Amino acid sequence: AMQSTSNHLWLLSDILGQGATANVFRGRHKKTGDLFAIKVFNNVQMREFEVLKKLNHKNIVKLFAIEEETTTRHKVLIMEFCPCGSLYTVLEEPSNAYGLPESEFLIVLRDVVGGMNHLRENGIVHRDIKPGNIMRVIGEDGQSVYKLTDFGTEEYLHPDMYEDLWSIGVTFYHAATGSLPFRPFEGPRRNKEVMYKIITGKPSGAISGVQKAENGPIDWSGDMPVSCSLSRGLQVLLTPVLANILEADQEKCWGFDQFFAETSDILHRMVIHVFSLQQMTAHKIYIHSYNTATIFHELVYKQTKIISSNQELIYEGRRLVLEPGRLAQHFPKTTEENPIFVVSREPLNTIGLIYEKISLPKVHPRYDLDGDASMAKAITGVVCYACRIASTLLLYQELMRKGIRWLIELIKDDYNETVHKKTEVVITLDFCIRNIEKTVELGEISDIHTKLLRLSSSQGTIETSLQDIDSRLSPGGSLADAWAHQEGTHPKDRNVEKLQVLLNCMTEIYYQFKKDKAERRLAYNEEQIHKFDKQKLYYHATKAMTHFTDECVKKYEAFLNKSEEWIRKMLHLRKQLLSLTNQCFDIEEEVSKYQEYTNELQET
Ligand SMILES: Nc1nc2oc3ccc(C4CCC(F)(F)CC4)cc3c(=O)c2cc1C(=O)O
Repeated sequence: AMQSTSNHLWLLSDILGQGATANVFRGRHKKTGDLFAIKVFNNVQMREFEVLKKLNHKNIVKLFAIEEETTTRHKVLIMEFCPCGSLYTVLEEPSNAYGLPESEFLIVLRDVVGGMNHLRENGIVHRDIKPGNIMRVIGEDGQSVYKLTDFGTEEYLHPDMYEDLWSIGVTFYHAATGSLPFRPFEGPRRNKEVMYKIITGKPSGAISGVQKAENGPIDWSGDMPVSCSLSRGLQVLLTPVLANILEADQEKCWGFDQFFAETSDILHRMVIHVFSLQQMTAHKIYIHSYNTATIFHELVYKQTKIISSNQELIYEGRRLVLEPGRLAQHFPKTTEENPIFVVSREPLNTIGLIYEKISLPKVHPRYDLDGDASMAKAITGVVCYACRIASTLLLYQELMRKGIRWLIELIKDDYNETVHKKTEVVITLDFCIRNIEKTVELGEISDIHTKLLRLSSSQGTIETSLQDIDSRLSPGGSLADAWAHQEGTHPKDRNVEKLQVLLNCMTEIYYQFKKDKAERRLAYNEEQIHKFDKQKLYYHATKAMTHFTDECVKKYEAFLNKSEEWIRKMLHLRKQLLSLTNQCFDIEEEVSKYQEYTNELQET
């Protein structure tokens, strides 16, 4: 049994969304077979609907046609089908439990801004903008395309409306943290009066408010949480956009013009991957393609506290000199796995990766379909976070090995250039100390030898202290990079995939418990499968956390502690080689004062 139209038909079982106004079924066309989103209302229109047909934009669900159902003669809207679901469906997946991927987050902000801007050009106010109103379609290139459609909700209401840019800030915060900005203890339900008190608390610059105890305080914060998977350079640019659109004061609200301007400023910036080799931290510099390298070094300082003049950059196994006027679009293309390593002559503290240390929540024995579903969602998102951090720690070590194996070659290049200047001074020394012996009033020559022999003696001390450094940059010479290959984790250990196997099992059990919650009750047979897999959900999470801490973190902290020592020994050798090379330049000119002095007397 199902309803039909002159051109479309849909099964009642293939129901998509169920709302107060209407329900949307997944239907097909009678003549083509193409899938459409059919909207059948349960219960002026002929004009406001045809004006929504001509609305053609990439970030707007196309309203194809308006037809009348056969049996009930109900107005039916034929809308574009979005097989991936809504943004809320995307945020329900455990991989996005603590925030969307950074690239996926930029697609959301681009489509949402690009969609409402087209709606403002036509003059349509959305009133309610939530992840449920933002559909997801896969584009012809494989990247997601987000669209608006339903043009509210309790959690996304303005404080004055609780009694337009507000719900947009709550959506972006939810998409970036994987959680809501203003959450009471027992959730926005019976603590609804607390939720209103949280919004009327208007801390202006702060964007979050977590009541971690029943009827307790409200933990405010102006920055994003540590679990946020966005880069630190993106949080710096995203925080002021939200804080200025999350306060009830229309006097202090931004409006769409300043909002669209500052958001367009973020999307027009290219990414330059920079890995602080001495701090063992990866960064992303959001810089416009027309900015100079001077502003680039400014952003590197604001993210690493490294002075611009001391920033020495490495790329693809060679040094990199950035001209202060070289535009950012002419920089070499960088990835997360091939960045621009930054090193400095000043000593830098070795920090590593900073992440939120979360433990497994306890599993309850109560057979509750809703409880087991909400429990399986949180515990699977925790393993996704630990699986995310594990791959980030592996990347940090692999980036560390390349940056160290490169930096030793860059130092061996500085050593070989010192040898070139040494051979220039040795050749000049010999051809001037012996050209005097050939010609050889006594004080004018004896003073030279007491000075030439002092040069050849101090020049030789450079040679001995140089071949010592050549012995230090040799294999096993108290500075080899062999320990990096024998300390932390490696892709050969396959630790990220060992955690990803247990993650898929936990996600399948989660998706099954998500189906088991839709069914109001289960049969005795299906009930014990739900209980048996609920116990396997704990054994999988316990096996993952054990392998994560007792292998991934221990090897990482052993590699990090070994890295902090090798950095000191490397900074010490760089100061010696620099002094020894400066001791070759000042004596290169000291032999320039004597090569022309007495060797060229005056006589007619
Ligand atoms: N045009 C629209 N297309 C829509 O396609 C959809 C396609 C698939 C799904 C499922 C959602 C939850 C799940 F079952 F677990 C996995 C897939 C939902 C929708 C949907 O909700 C929708 C709404 C509209 C609208 O305009 O409201």
